[PDB]
Amino acid sequence: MSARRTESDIQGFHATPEFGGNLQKVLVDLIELSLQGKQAHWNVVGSNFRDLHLQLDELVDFAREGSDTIAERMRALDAVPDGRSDTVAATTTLPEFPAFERSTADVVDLITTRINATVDTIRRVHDAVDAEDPSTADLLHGLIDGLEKQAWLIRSENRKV
Amino acid sequence: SARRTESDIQGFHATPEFGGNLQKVLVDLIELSLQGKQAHWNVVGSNFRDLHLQLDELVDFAREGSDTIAERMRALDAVPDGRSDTVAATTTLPEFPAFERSTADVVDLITTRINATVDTIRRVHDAVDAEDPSTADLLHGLIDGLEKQAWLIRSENRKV
Amino acid sequence: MSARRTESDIQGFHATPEFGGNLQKVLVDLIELSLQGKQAHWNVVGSNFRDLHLQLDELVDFAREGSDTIAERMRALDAVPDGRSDTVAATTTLPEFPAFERSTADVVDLITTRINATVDTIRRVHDAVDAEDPSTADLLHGLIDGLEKQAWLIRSENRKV
Amino acid sequence: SARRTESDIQGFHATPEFGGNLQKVLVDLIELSLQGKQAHWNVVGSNFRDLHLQLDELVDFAREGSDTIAERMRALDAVPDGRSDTVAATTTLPEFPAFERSTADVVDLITTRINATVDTIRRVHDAVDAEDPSTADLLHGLIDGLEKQAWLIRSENRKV
Amino acid sequence: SARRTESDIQGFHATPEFGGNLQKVLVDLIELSLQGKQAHWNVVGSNFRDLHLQLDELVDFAREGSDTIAERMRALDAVPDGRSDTVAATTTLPEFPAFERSTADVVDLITTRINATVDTIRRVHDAVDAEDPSTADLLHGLIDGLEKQAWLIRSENRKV
Amino acid sequence: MSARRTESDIQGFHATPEFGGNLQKVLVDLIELSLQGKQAHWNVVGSNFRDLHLQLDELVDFAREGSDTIAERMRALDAVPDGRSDTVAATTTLPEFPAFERSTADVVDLITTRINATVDTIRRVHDAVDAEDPSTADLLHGLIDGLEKQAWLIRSENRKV
Amino acid sequence: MSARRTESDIQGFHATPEFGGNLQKVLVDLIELSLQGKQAHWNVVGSNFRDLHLQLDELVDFAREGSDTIAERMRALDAVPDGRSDTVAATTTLPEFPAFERSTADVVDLITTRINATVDTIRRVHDAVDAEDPSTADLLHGLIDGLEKQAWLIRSENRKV
Amino acid sequence: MSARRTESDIQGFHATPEFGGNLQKVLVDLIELSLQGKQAHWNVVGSNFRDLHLQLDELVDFAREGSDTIAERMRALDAVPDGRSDTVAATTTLPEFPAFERSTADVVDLITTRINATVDTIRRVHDAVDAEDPSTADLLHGLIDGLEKQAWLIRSENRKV
Amino acid sequence: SARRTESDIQGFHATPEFGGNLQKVLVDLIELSLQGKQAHWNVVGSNFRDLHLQLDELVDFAREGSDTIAERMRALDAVPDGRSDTVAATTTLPEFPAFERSTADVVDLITTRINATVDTIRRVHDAVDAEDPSTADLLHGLIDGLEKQAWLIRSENRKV
Amino acid sequence: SARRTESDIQGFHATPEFGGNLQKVLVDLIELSLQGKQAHWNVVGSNFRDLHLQLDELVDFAREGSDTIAERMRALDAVPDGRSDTVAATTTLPEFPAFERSTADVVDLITTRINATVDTIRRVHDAVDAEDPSTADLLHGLIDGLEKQAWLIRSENRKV
Amino acid sequence: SARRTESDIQGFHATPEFGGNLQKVLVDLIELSLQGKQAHWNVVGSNFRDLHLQLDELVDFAREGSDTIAERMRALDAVPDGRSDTVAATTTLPEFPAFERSTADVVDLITTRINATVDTIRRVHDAVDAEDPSTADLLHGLIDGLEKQAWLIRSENRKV
Amino acid sequence: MSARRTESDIQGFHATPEFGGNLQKVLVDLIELSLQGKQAHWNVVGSNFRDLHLQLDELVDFAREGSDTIAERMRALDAVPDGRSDTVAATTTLPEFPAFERSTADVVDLITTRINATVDTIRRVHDAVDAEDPSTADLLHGLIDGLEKQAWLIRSENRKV
Ligand SMILES: [Cl-]
Ligand SMILES: [Cl-]
Ligand SMILES: [Cl-]
Ligand SMILES: [Cl-]
Ligand SMILES: [Fe+2]
Ligand SMILES: [Fe+2]
Ligand SMILES: [Fe+2]
Ligand SMILES: [Fe+2]
Ligand SMILES: [Fe+2]
Ligand SMILES: [Fe+2]
Ligand SMILES: [Fe+2]
Ligand SMILES: [Fe+2]
Ligand SMILES: [Fe+2]
Ligand SMILES: [Fe+2]
Ligand SMILES: [Fe+2]
Ligand SMILES: [Fe+3]
Ligand SMILES: [Fe+3]
Ligand SMILES: [Fe+3]
Ligand SMILES: [Fe+3]
Ligand SMILES: [Fe+3]
Ligand SMILES: [Fe+3]
Ligand SMILES: [Fe+3]
Ligand SMILES: [Fe+3]
Ligand SMILES: [Fe+3]
Ligand SMILES: [Fe+3]
Ligand SMILES: [Fe+3]
Ligand SMILES: [Fe+3]
Ligand SMILES: [Mg+2]
Ligand SMILES: [Mg+2]
Ligand SMILES: [Mg+2]
Ligand SMILES: [Mg+2]
Repeated sequence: MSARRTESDIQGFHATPEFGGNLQKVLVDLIELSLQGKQAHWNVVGSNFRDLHLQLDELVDFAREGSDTIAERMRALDAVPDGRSDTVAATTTLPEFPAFERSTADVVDLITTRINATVDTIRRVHDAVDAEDPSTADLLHGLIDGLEKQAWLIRSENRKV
Repeated sequence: SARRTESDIQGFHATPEFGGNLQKVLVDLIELSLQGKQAHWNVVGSNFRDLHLQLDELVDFAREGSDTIAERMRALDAVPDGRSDTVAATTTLPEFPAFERSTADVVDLITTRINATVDTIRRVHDAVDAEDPSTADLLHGLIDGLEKQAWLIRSENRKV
Repeated sequence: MSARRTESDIQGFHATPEFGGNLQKVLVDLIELSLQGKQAHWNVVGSNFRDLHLQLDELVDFAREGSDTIAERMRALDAVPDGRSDTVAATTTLPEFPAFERSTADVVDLITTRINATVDTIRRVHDAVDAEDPSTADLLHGLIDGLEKQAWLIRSENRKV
Repeated sequence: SARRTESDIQGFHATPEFGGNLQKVLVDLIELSLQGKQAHWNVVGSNFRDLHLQLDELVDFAREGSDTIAERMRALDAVPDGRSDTVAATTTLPEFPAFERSTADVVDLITTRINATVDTIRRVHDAVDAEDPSTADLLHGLIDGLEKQAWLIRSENRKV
Repeated sequence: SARRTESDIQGFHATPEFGGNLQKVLVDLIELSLQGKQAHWNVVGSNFRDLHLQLDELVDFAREGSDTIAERMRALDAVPDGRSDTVAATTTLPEFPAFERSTADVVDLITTRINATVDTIRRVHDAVDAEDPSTADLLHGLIDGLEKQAWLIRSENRKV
Repeated sequence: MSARRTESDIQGFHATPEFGGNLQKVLVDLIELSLQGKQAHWNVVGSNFRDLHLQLDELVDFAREGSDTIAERMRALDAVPDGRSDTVAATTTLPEFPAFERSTADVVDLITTRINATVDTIRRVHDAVDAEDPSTADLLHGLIDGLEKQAWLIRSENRKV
Repeated sequence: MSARRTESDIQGFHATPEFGGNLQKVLVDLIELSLQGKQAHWNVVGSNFRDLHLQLDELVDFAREGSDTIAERMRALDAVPDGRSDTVAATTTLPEFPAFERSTADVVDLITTRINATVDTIRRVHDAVDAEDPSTADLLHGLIDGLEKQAWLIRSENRKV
Repeated sequence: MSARRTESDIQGFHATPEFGGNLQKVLVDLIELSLQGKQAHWNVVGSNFRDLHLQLDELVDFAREGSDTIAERMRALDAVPDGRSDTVAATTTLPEFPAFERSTADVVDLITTRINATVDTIRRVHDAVDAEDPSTADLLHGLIDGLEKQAWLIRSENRKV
Repeated sequence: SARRTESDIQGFHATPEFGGNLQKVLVDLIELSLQGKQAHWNVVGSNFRDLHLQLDELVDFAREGSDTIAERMRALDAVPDGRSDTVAATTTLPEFPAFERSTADVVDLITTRINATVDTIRRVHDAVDAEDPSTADLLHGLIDGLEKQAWLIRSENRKV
Repeated sequence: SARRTESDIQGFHATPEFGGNLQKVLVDLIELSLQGKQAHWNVVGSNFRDLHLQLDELVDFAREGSDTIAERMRALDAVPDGRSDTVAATTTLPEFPAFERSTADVVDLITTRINATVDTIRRVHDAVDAEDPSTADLLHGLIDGLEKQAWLIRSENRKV
Repeated sequence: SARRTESDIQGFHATPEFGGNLQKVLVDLIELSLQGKQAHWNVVGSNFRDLHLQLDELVDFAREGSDTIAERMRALDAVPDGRSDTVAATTTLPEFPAFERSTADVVDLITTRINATVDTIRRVHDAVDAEDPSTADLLHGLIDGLEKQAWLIRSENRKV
Repeated sequence: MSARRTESDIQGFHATPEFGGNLQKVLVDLIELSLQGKQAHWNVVGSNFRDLHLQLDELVDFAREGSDTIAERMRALDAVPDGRSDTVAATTTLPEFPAFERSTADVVDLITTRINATVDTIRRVHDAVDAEDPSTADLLHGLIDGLEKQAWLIRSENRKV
């Protein structure tokens, strides 16, 4: 038992209220993006429908895994996520997705904007998150990388060169 | 030759009432999935792991359910609305509470909200079936799957 | 603004005693079919042994999945299944499978008859089940379809010209 | 004690009218698969690849469907006929044109062919359902899957 | 040159006593599977899900086991009897009770049923081993797997 | 320094009308074989039903993969396949499959004959195809090999002693 | 404090020459069975061809896995296997498989006899093997079990009523 | 060869003795945690046994992959791990796991404490590791994230709310 | 005994001309794969996703192709050279341009470069076949696969 | 009815001697796995990769082995102790050295330590078999697997 | 209308000379597999594991090959003979030596055995190709795969 | 819409020309390494050929995935990769791989050097990349970690202790 600690209770790392708040911000925008992505997935029509229909689902898959990652990271650090519809609608920074069928060209522009809004939130909280807990900042890097890839894969459709 | 002569054969299109009925089912499935994840993350206490896991299975089912309904709407020329504001403003499910909740409370809460979701589907069933029996089969799969989830979750709290 | 319900306790659909009894009838015949299917699977000998040996196992798989589906549907609807050996033996409508080895030709006829009997139970309770709960009748349709396919695949061995 | 004592119990036999109704579904599903492959090979132009791929998924679904219907016929002791001459002579689908066809034309052509196939299933539905509800459920699966394919394909040409 | 020259070489035949010993194992394995499913459906209460799941794993093991024993009988030209009437009439397992049962009760009941099944295998072991060591190895696999299941289930009720 | 070609447009290999017609002949017989294979698969009854039922589906799988290979090879070489039902019926060299149920023994003989006919078409066009395009003849070799294996696996049911 | 052994060289279990010879006897019969199994698999014709064709390949798979197990067990215990064609032919106890095509019925009887012979070798050496090394006898039990199952699945074709 | 280096030997990044020491600290606590996790996995009894039994194995899987990651990172950086039992026992910071059967409630508290001790070690060395080699700090972030998730999944069992 | 008596049986070795012919194929396959990735990354515009995806499939095929040829060279005692300087200095493919390129331009560019690669293989085919028919079969697989890729890519730009 | 009447049928429980014998096997398997990983990480020199890989396969086998034994102890009401202090203080294996070691030295070292582990199992075998033949079968699997590992590792150092 | 009207159309029959040519390939492929396993078991020394593993891949390939050839014979109504006595009596491969052999010796021995097997295939190639080009393609696959194995194995002994 | 942004176009993060240049440097060395790895894979001969042959392919797999990661990260950040053969040859920092067959000992030393050169490039640009975009630095950490592991796995072959 030469280097063994003799403490009965050893407590875990606990997130500050600011840290908890910062992850909550990322969480709602990821959930909103997932909901908007599905709306777009269902209602997109027109030229190159199928590619967009499929890509939007991949976006949703990524944003859903992201939300679970962030929420469970909060839980791990003794913070409490709120992913409820009312909270998401009232607190998301994403511009509202429009109703009804939308052209593929419209959907490309709309969804690129909403991905970029989500990335902006993560980028905005990054430094404060990193200063408190570098391990969580690494989860943010995964999200930034994955989402910016989605934006490129989606926006390239509308690029005229 | 029995070949038809038309160059533009149109498909079955749903009435506004039918589309509205599927929209009702859609928002409650989306709401259930969001509440399911909330519960999944925030449940604590005796038998946490089983409940944490079962709730993810519920969410998986409700998400594929929502996709099925929304895409059935699209197939029949209806237009789904699964946006957060719409879901919040039009869902019939009792609001799930914020914060950590005990496994026993989560069992009771989620069972109620699953039953609320099944109730929506059962309420619209006959009107859906009358117009399009094929869509009612999709509703049957939902009723079956969700009622199975209700049983698997609620049994935790049963007395004898 | 809000369409949210306000009850703290919302109850699930509860099957009538009659409905429960009807599903119980299906259950015992499916279990009996599974047990007879294995008996036949072990004890068949003669011309085209292997095919029947293999097909019988597929029948047993389907009947076992079937019994679990029915029993769990009962549980979902607050009914209580009884799949115990004594109950199955005492209440199954299937003719007893004979003892010892049986020829491929005999097993074909015997098992086809027992599938037909199992399906007849499902068809007999169908309308009463459908009237109370259309979602359960759909599970019955899957059973009817899957079992009648098994009957075709098995019986065709003995069909001539 | 509840055991039935007859040595041979007969199964459910389809009437010949039922058999003929499923035969109508079968030939159109087969025709659709053959037309689907024709389109899959010969489609050219803007968004070729998506169409090429989606057409194969349609064919996969129609082939599984024709197997399902033919085997259901056999299960009920009806006898299917999926031979080329019969399919050509009795299909209700408009003929697919020869040669390379643009993606836009293929979209419209195949949507029409799918809609014709669904129409056949919808036309026989009630007579099939009246004799055998379990078979009608298979028809529901086909209606659901084909109408989904129609939506996935036609959306390419939709202007909003 | 070392080749045997007889046209038919006979295989190893089990004595009827050996066959009867394996028959004893078979009925108890089948009874256990049927009781296992009964418990799996009807268990309710604290830690429902773990028990529900573990009971299915037990049933899987007992079903594979009964197949192994019945097929070993056939390999040695014995003839198994796994029919409902025979199983009910000849199983050594205490009857499983009807109705919903609490998780605590199910734990104790099933542990007893597993232990009865293992006892049968242990009881016939030496007579089986004396005639055919290869069959005794299958019995060892069953003893090992069932006693593992007994430990996994009973641990739920263990107070320390 | 550099071996780079400087043309901005380099054309692909274009099949002659004769070559296209030869592959078209293969195509229709493969599709016809697939259709007859399914007919036999559904409608075979009698001794050893299951084996033939199963083997026929493997034949259909191979013939379907075959037809796609040939049709796509045509497309690659700027030829245009015709796999429509009317064309297949009007131009196939296979004897018509008879209607209604057929015995296992009859199905064995019938299907073996139709595979033999399909292979004969491929063998008949082989040398002309090989002369123009050796790479396409290799695809023909795969078809010949795979189909003659199917013929062996099917026909051996009826071969005595 | 410490129960650690202090030898720098600890030797493994070394089989006696007799033990090695006993496993060699098993080995040659397993290889011979594999070779005869393939011969039968290629050359069987007649009623229920496909089932026997398929089952024979499963037998060959088991016998091949068996020969590798035995040969490697020999190697583990510092014995040296001989699986060369000349040795197998010169020392196998199996009756020779006859040449050319054989009927399904004949193949059933022939192969059953050869499995019985293979198992008899294993049963003959069993007690001597078990006495020296119980762990090796367990591998023998797996072989006996798996081969006698093959014999049942094959022979049952010819068993009447 | 315009930007090509012309050096025969190009050496890799080598860890300082301090860095090597820091990774060694993480290594022994990960190994100790794996050994304690297995002890808990085997000996846990009581209410919710199965969930805990299963979760503890997932913990062990993660801690074992972690130890291999750390040890091989050491090797990559020309450092030498010591994962031997004596070294692990003499140098681990984890409180000793108690002997005998332990209740699920006890195991939850015990294992949460030991996970937290392991995380503390990683958190303690993090800044020094990051200052020398950011790529290795990222491996530490994976470990922190994964272990703190395990702690949350385990400790939630004992939480009374 | 028909057993051969030699202790050192040597294998087939390729002529310098043969090795040089396979080297020609090798550099064009490597170049195609590098250009394929360049296009995959830098393509933009209408139907980006389909082209992005198809180009990766082309690259996959060309990379396995290059490995096949280089390893066939090794089997026959030839020595491949797939180094960047060698590929750049000896490839027959027109250089792929830098920077972003439209999907329409990428279709035309990549089709030309696939055709250039096929041309190399077709040019060396007869000399390869004359020496070693087994290697010509590998060439046939390449011609078939690449010409399929050309068709799948170029069809995007087709008019009617 | 042959049904047993007992409500509480107990399972087979091991003697203290038996539990102690399995404990002996357990600590040597755990020690072998720790030494296996040490060797896996620290081996260098000629044929490094093969040895690195084989040692992981050894570790995999020893870890599943330790779990099998410890869980067999639990099934029979024995209590394993796999803690680091216990393993270090009670293992019979010669200590594996620290630091980098050549492949040739690693081969010799690991072979010795595998043989030490097999020796433990062989030493306790008869006493285990006498009490519980089913557990001896688990020991046979261990002896077989580890002796296979010894052969695969040691053959590297063999002379002719 | 283009339908042939004969009731039985005969398939392609191999001449007996063709059959005998494939028989030559078959026995050498079988001999190679048996020698491959002999080597796989008995190889010892430096780089044991790589050789042990590579020899099994060779055996896998040769076994698939012998099946391919024997089944091609059957497809064309030739009748294979793969019996031990026939293989020993008619194989052209030099006998594999008894006992343990060093990795260096095994490398050289097996390379020779592979080269002998390839020589047989190359020797019959033109006669096989003249009668049936499709069979020659199978021979090409064998030549390609075996010569790859020869390169992978012999490279171990190559000094540069 | 309480926190919702009301902007039509929200732009993504764009890499500076320096950042783009820095990723381009990493890209060419990863591509060069993949090409050299394959050259080595094909042409390596001598003692322990197979292990090296196999390890070199794993290296190539990793370097190819790396190049795609870097290139697509550039695309995501509105930078434009150049992976063309001429560019790679003219701008790589890796010493040229020699022609012809090379001994396993030679290949080990050669490839270790070239991996180390590639790692050096990534390490050289790391701080500038991290300062501008921490999410991209994390991708570099993956590359450093993965490549240094390959170097250790390859170089250990030549280590004499
Ligand atoms: Cl679980
Ligand atoms: Cl089968
Ligand atoms: Cl796609
Ligand atoms: Cl390897
Ligand atoms: Fe960082
Ligand atoms: Fe209905
Ligand atoms: Fe229905
Ligand atoms: Fe349904
Ligand atoms: Fe060829
Ligand atoms: Fe080929
Ligand atoms: Fe044993
Ligand atoms: Fe065993
Ligand atoms: Fe990371
Ligand atoms: Fe050729
Ligand atoms: Fe024993
Ligand atoms: Fe989760
Ligand atoms: Fe969807
Ligand atoms: Fe269940
Ligand atoms: Fe079918
Ligand atoms: Fe079975
Ligand atoms: Fe296709
Ligand atoms: Fe082996
Ligand atoms: Fe490792
Ligand atoms: Fe390679
Ligand atoms: Fe375990
Ligand atoms: Fe075969
Ligand atoms: Fe990519
Ligand atoms: Mg597209
Ligand atoms: Mg639980
Ligand atoms: Mg059969
Ligand atoms: Mg090696």
